[PDB]
Amino acid sequence: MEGISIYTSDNYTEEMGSGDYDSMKEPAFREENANFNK
Amino acid sequence: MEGISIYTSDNYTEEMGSGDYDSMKEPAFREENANFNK
Amino acid sequence: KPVSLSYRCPCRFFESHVARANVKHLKILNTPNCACQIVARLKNNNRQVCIDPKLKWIQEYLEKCLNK
Amino acid sequence: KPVSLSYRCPCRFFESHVARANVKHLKILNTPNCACQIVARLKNNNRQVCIDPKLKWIQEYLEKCLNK
Repeated sequence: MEGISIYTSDNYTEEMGSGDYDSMKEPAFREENANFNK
Repeated sequence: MEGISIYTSDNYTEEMGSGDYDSMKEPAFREENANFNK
Repeated sequence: KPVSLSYRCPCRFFESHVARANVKHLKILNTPNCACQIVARLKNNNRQVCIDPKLKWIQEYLEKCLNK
Repeated sequence: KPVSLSYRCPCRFFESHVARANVKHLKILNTPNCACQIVARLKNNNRQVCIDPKLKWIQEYLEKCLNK
């Protein structure tokens, strides 16, 4: 697991737009609905 | 998976590279060994 | 641009229920302050949303590029 | 400019041994004729390299970002 090892990243920019589509929730991990898409 | 469909990953303009360091292998899934640096 | 040392993230806020079918790509930056930060830009030419790395579609996305 | 879209993969080659400490971030796109497309920009302009989704640290990178 070296994928957690921090690399030097700063002075870079990405502009915050807006928290819009829910914007504060987290995983249900797997399938939420078996099959009721219709 | 929920996302099997492809998106339009087009409109991308960089300076495409080629084989550099290695460029042709496969994973070991996870770990080459569970952290054997010491 | 010389990358300096400070606990900051590109996006400080995350979008959540965005459409996986409406995004073109993801861009991931793991910065010391944030778990994992993903930035996605919508199709055609629309807004850019920064996504939570734990979104279900992201759960699908990462795991599928990994193992399937 | 109009959206003249085509079905293309950004990069054609992938790097399976790039230094995780030498890269700053990952750019991930799902391509039509390519499995998973990841490209990364190194610290300063050495060159930007295209990354192998099958790369060891990429495996660990994605895997951990799923929850940590």
